[PDB]
Amino acid sequence: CTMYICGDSTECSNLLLQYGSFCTQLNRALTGIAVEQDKNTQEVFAQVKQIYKTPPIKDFGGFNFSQILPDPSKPSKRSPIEDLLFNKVLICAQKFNGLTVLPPLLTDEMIAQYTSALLAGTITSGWTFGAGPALQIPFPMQMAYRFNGIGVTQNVLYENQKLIANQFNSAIGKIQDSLSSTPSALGKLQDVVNQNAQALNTLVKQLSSNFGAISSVLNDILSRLDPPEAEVQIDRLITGRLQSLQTYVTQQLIRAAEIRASANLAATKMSECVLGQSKRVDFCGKGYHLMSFPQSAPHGVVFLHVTYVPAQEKNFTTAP
Amino acid sequence: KIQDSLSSTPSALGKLQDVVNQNAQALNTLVKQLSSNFGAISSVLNDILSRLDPPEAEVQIDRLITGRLQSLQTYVTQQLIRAAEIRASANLAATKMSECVLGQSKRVDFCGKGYHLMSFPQSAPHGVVFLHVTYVPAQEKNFTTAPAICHDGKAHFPREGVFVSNGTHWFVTQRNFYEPQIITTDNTFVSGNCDVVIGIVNNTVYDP
Amino acid sequence: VNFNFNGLTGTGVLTESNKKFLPFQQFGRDIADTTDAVRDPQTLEILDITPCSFGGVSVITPGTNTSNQVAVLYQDVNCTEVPNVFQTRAGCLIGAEHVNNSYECDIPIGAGICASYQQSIIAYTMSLGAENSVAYSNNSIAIPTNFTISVTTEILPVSMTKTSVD
Ligand SMILES: *[C@@H]1O[C@H](CO)[C@@H](O[C@@H]2O[C@H](CO)[C@@H](O)[C@H](O)[C@H]2NC(C)=O)[C@H](O)[C@H]1NC(C)=O
Ligand SMILES: *[C@@H]1O[C@H](CO)[C@@H](O)[C@H](O)[C@H]1NC(C)=O
Ligand SMILES: *[C@@H]1O[C@H](CO)[C@@H](O)[C@H](O)[C@H]1NC(C)=O
Ligand SMILES: *[C@@H]1O[C@H](CO)[C@@H](O)[C@H](O)[C@H]1NC(C)=O
Ligand SMILES: *[C@@H]1O[C@H](CO)[C@@H](O)[C@H](O)[C@H]1NC(C)=O
Ligand SMILES: *[C@@H]1O[C@H](CO)[C@@H](O)[C@H](O)[C@H]1NC(C)=O
Ligand SMILES: *[C@@H]1O[C@H](CO)[C@@H](O)[C@H](O)[C@H]1NC(C)=O
Repeated sequence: CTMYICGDSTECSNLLLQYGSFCTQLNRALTGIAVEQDKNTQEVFAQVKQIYKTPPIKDFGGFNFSQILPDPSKPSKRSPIEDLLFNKVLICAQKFNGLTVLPPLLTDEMIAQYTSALLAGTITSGWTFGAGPALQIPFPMQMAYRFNGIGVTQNVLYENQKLIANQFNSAIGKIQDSLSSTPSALGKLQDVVNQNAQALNTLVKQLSSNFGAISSVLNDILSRLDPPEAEVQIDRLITGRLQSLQTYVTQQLIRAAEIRASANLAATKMSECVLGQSKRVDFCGKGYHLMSFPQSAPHGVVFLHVTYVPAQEKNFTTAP
Repeated sequence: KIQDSLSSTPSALGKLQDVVNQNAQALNTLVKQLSSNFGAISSVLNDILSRLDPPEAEVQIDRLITGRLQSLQTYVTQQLIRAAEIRASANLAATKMSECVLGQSKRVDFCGKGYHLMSFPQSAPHGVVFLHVTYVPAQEKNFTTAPAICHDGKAHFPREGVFVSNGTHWFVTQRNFYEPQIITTDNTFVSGNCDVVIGIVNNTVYDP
Repeated sequence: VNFNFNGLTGTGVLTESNKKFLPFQQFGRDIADTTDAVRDPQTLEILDITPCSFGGVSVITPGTNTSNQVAVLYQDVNCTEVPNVFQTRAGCLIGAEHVNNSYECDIPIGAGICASYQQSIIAYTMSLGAENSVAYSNNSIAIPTNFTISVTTEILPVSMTKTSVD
């Protein structure tokens, strides 16, 4: 704030000091927000202590995971869909008033490594990697456990393993095409990016407001007036800029609280949908839960939920 | 181990200590704001009223009112947001109490890391501590597996477990604990034949 | 420098501009509606005006219970304008020795860099955990022999002191 309210002015800074700590409890709140965001990130992604890897020979049932598992040829070891998601989804001017942006602690490459480890774990170990040492299990047998979990006997899977693999493959292709086609699919992340861009653009634009002063430019006020008049005009500017900064911080605290709630939902879904198999209806997608796959996204997470859905109808008479 | 870990590591209760510290800082900051002038000639209300007559005193007091009221509004807003986060935490703690203590949960990593057996509540200053008892697999041992057994040309599938590759001796065992049992018609079921399933090992089955 | 261009005052660094000013335009403004360009009043040259390099200072330190040695992070400021110098994404980190060996994050720096006291203060790229290649095949299952029971402690805040401000 000492730059946002009294930028490059010792006299203004000395006048601001007459308002005590309002300037330091706002910066403390924003520091807490940055720390909170890093905490949200590791609660969502750092749930596996080991980075698991797939074998060189990706024989995983005739089920094609090449789309969600990392591709080595592309630099960033992201999946094709993840690369698609990242491709689909002032700082000097802001900085000059002291409102800088800090880098995330975890870069996209480490987020990709966490999603790669979690997906590789799910594929090669089912839910066992999430409750202790990872057991290996064949993917078809893992599918058998998930079918038993949803109340379907193992024989439906083994007798129809080829159709299940083919249906899975097309569903994956459908996800790739749906995300590639529909721009609005990632609206949930784009609205957050837009809200923060608008919050910063509004806060910065408030510096062009007079707030009752003869001029919005601090250098012009100090260049035109002497202390007996400059103190009143600067005090007027201090009141307006401090109120605008307090409004900004309050808006960031409420938006952060909603983001915190979303992060708790995302972490709960990660643990219950990815690191296990849920029996909670409509929590992890629409249908009977089989498995889920995490995917990295800009400032967020994308879940691919695999569900069992009844199709054709046939009537029968019953009896108790 | 829990007793020793809590006795040894001071930072273990950081989640409650940070809340206590945040409230102590919020109150200390709010109280310290009373030493601020807010543009008045003096921060002391008794000194303002003792040195200035009511016509001017009104302007200096109005200046003090604006600063102190803005600081109090900031404090209350901070308490409402912090309280909202505490409310969310209380809902999580109550949900964990009901689902982890008053029952047995099948939700992975909700009530501790592992397979939930039971949980125990413990009282703590302005909070709750849960002792979650979990089952965790330890030693590793490798086995070869197979999706089905072909006995008389029919495909036999297990009702509960996974087949173990002794070498000479396919057995069925519960999924989370090695306990091999003889393959019988009492622990398998028959559906379809061995001609469609990928990987059947055609081992021999017994009819006790 | 501190400049005064025909009444326009501020502090900053003057560089050559590539903006195509029209013959009548004397200065420019950014999206923020603050001055960011000026036409010199004596030679009709176009200059871009930016402020002088600045940034926050963060002190990276183990606690005073262990050591009084510290490292200082100048956030998003290049090593050259700052006056064991280590350049990273967050900026120039001076006083921490960079080592390739990865460890658990102790003091986070940002963009994958963490710091710890190991004695001296070191800076490193963080480890994400030990690697474990799973022995996957189409016909292999692992099953626990002796099993263990673990007790995990979970601590949650429930309430805060009930203040009342008349
Ligand atoms: C499983 O592990 C436990 C150790 O965690 C073993 O228990 C030990 O058994 C020996 C005698 O065989 C005792 O002298 C030790 O005091 C025991 N230690 C503990 C902590 O229980 C146990 O023998 C192992 N069992 C199997 C099935 O291998
Ligand atoms: C998986 O999909 C990719 C798409 O390019 C294809 O090239 C590949 O042959 C498919 N099969 C497997 C199992 O890799
Ligand atoms: C499995 O059993 C069938 C029926 O007896 C037989 O035709 C087939 O050759 C067997 N395969 C083996 C020996 O694995
Ligand atoms: C297999 O079964 C035989 C039959 O006695 C038993 O002796 C042996 O321990 C079992 N395990 C292996 C590896 O063969
Ligand atoms: C005076 O200003 C004019 C432009 O108005 C410029 O062409 C000339 O060179 C300047 N002369 C001096 C004394 O610098
Ligand atoms: C810092 O300055 C040096 C020397 O000009 C340059 O080589 C380096 O790329 C700069 N780094 C950044 C972060 O701009
Ligand atoms: C770290 O790796 C780089 C690149 O190989 C090398 O230049 C540098 O000397 C290494 N430093 C250490 C601490 O070994």
